Amino acid sequence: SEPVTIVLSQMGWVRSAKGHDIDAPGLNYKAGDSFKAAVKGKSNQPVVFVDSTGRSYAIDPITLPSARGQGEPLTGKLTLPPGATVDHMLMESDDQKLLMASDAGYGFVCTFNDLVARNRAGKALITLPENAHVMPPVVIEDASDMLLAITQAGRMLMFPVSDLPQLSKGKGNKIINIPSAEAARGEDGLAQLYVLPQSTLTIHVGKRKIKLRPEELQKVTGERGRRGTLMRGLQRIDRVEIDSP
Repeated sequence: SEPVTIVLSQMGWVRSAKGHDIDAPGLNYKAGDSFKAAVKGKSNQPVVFVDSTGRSYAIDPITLPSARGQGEPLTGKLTLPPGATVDHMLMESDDQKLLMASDAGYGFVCTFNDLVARNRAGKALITLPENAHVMPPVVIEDASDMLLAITQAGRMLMFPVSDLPQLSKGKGNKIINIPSAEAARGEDGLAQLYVLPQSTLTIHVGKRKIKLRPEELQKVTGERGRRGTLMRGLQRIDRVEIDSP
């Protein structure tokens, strides 16, 4: 057991660097490639990847190349579905709670252990509806945190993340109501999904700005699976700043 940092590149190449202090964007990349993400942990814990089809895969860091060199392709280690990409990387304690979801507005709470699939083809973790995509997984820091969902149409819904049932896999249960045919057409969908503590969100769309303190977020609180509250002009969000005590 020794501290490691796993570094993922834009082209899907990985390596395991010794220590937690490395300059990951400053590493050597192959021509046309560059930094995407880094996670940290211990050499005796798995690193997990989630692909664009909702499958998860675990790799033992001891099998990965070191910081020197340009890494090695994930396609040499994982059996990805045709056209799938590796979009997300996690390294957490076995029992760490996570929020998994699709942009059709369905999801579930699980633990990191539920993502750990050491076989080459990994595990079907989240089932995606027609033309749906995986949301970025969210590490749940406190069980009493609030889930905040914002749709492509500009509706917002907030409720305690404990309200969302825990599962080990599947489609999940409804987070926010988005009509399924509309989602399959790409006409609406879950655009942003957060787990927040007394947080404030500042959201920009071009030169328009809205600031939502706890007072304002109380106003979009509602029951899980409701359609949420429409905010005029809250479409094509391009900047979000979350200040979370």
